[PDB]
Amino acid sequence: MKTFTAKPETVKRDWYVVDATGKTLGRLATELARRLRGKHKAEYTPHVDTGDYIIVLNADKVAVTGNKRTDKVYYHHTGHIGGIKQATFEEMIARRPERVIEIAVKGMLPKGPLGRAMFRKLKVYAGNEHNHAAQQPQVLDI
Amino acid sequence: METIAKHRHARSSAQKVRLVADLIRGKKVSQALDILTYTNKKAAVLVKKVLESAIANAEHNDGADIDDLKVTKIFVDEGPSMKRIMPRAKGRADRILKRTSHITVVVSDR
Amino acid sequence: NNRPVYIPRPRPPHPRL
Amino acid sequence: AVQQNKPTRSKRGMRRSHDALTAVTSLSVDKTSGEKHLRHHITADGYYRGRKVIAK
Amino acid sequence: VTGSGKKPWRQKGTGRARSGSIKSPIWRSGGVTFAARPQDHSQKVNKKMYRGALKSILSELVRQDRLIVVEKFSVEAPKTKLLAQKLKDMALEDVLIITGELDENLFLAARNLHKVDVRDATGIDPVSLIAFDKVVMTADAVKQVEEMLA
Amino acid sequence: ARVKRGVIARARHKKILKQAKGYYGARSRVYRVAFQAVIKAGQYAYRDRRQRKRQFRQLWIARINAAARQNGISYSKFINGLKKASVEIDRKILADIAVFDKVAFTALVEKAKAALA
Amino acid sequence: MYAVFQSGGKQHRVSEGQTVRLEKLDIATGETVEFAEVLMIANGEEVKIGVPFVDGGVIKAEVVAHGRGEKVKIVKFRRRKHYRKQQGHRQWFTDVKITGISA
RNA sequence: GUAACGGGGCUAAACCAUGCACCGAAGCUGCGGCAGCGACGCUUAUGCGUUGUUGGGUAGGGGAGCGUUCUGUAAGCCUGCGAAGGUGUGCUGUGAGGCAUGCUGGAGGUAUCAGAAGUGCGAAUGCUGACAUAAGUAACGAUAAAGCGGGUGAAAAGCCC
RNA sequence: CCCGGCGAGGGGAGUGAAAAAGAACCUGAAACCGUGUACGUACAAGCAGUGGGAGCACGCUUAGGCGUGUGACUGCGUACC
Repeated sequence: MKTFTAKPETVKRDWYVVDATGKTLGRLATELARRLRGKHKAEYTPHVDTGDYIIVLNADKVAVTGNKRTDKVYYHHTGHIGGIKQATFEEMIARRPERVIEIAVKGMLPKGPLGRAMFRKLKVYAGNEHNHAAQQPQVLDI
Repeated sequence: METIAKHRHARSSAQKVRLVADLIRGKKVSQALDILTYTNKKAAVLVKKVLESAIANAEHNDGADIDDLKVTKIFVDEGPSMKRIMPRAKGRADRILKRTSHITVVVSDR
Repeated sequence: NNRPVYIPRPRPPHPRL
Repeated sequence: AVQQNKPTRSKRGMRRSHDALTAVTSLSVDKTSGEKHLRHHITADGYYRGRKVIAK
Repeated sequence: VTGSGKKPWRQKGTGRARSGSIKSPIWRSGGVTFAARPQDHSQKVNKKMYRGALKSILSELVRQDRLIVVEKFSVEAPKTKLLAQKLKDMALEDVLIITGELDENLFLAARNLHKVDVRDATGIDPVSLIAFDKVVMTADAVKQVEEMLA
Repeated sequence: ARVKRGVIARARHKKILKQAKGYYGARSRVYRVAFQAVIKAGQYAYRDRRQRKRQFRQLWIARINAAARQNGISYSKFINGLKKASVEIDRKILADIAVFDKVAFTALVEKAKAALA
Repeated sequence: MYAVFQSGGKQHRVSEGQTVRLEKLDIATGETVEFAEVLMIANGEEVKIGVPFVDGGVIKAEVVAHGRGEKVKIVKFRRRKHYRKQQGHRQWFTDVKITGISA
């Protein structure tokens, strides 16, 4: 008969902490995307945000193999006459280290209001200190 | 109690009289009366006459004590349109629609 | 309700030769 | 200088939304005659600020 | 169609569809692409087919017992009441009286009433025979019909 | 014999309009435009009568993969173990079991592992 | 108290005392139907099939309805090829009530 | 405007050899429902305890059907405790359709089988009537020019002095 | 009889089977224009639909869905001749 469909109101969202020190950028981002989409839960629903909240620390310590650290160019356009700007991985880390992780996770995630809601759960902090201790965010070994 | 009142075949256009009707929609009789009196529109007096007719009907043909009366349902509707031919340039002929509107005011105590 | 009897001749087309 | 396609009643209503007027909501009662009049305007009978101003 | 062969408007330049005359079928007050004409709907039926159909309908009537053969059937006076009684006593309402020799008394009696009709032996039609529920036959009429059928 | 077709035309138009009822804009008001919607709606329904099977198969596979990875085994290995154990259960009932009863899915996974090893 | 059985090529998850709409069967409307092909019998303790169709399990159910499914319209249309086809369908169903589950 | 992996991103998530698993179509298989074609065991103007197969389709060819005006059936039947049209609903048939009814209506309609079409509209820069669109936008028709006071009138800048 | 401007129209009364049969007058649909009700919508992009789909508003036997309206989100989906 009718297959089970998780109801958004009765969804249990847990808090996890993932360390970005000595971690491959893409391999961490894909795991974060899986956690956000809730593919690890037995009650996964494509049209419901059944994922969990993850707090990423030490984002500036994320490592990229090879020469990507110098030859990885994050382009973007401002929608203007010639507003195309290119920033290398080192420049992005120097300016703000959380944005590289945020962009990677956003690219991993699907597009749409549901994807934006899934991305909304991410809280990336450059340092090792977080202000979400009140939610009992037990660390995740990954 | 319905105590309906309407003025069919009104010259004013419905599109321009709905603006005045919305101002008094759902307000007390006295407030609507003064708003229509001090509104700077021909439709203002056009609908004030209908409101006066409705309140007089309530006074005479129905229960007295107009004090506890409210304009519950009021709506403006288009009416029959008269065709007029206006000469234009290059010998072209266009048709002018003299639009008329039907205005209905329903006042009830509750 | 008479259909427009006279219709002006179309504006000459721009030279496209 | 002409429309490619007919706009819809939804867009028409959205455009007309801002055409609605606003009530004065500033009816002032004369101190002496106790008559309603526009603020900073003389009454119909010709009374303003209690004293008469039109003498007619 | 009354009108004019003049084109409603010049063939080119106008911002309207091409037209040749107001009498066009796709125009109001005039048209009809294929107007009907006075035609004869008469259908050629061979004498053999007519005789075969008449014999078949008579055989069907006899098999269903709807055909009745009686002796001289006449009315003394041209009064419809006498015919009505002579039919009611015999228990027949919708019946065709076929007589070898037509009698004015019976003809006048049956002219007004619709449930009862009178025809000569020569003047018989399969449509009438099928339409009438019952048929009463006289001996002379039966002999004449048989001789004609051969 | 002149025959007027107004009644038949109105009946067909009403049928089309009631079929198209609930659409946005003129698609639910104009017969000429509503007719396109009903044909497109029928084409979409025909496509979806097939797409639904594969989409539900996708959802069930995702649920089974989630449950298996939570229990400590991959979806492919779990299915291979089931096939080696000769179990004809399907993805729908497997996903229902995984969603509702965890002990049953644990039994399934352990039997599949025993068959595989 | 639930069990899984295959009747019309598809497995149905049914518990005690609930009715299930399944594919039509050449059976009377008031005669108990026996299904010896059961995949799992579930209780507080779980027993699984080492071989298909358990060992002695059986499902006892009573037919309730023998009607047809909801109306579904099949519309086939080819764009710009002057082709359209109409067709309707109502799949038959034989609703049954699961009254008894064996071990 | 990055723009010559789809992107994220990947140092294996890049390429060669092998293997074991899974996803993967309207493809096959399992079930039910419908129609054509050939056979044999039988029904013999028709069901099949059946069997194998076919069922994408434009132009085109063949077959079977739904809808309406009128005529015979039909001076028979429904119908002022409510016909036709209009308007929503529930069933029903692979379908054009059919049945009953909530409300308006007010006096016509018509079962089954046959006969003829001015017999089915979504387009032809189609025709007739109406209503939207632009839009409450341009414009309110020589840049010789109106103001005050009194009068009538419900209302006066344009009416009278 | 009353409102209204000794108007127009409307509201009461009466005639009338029926006055949403009132002369702009048999039956009175559509495009088009509003009111009230329930839902959705002000961070979300594209033939505006289909499959799934939580919630809300209305009645039911039973106390679970079922009948209707709405429908956030999600895969697919570039009108007709």
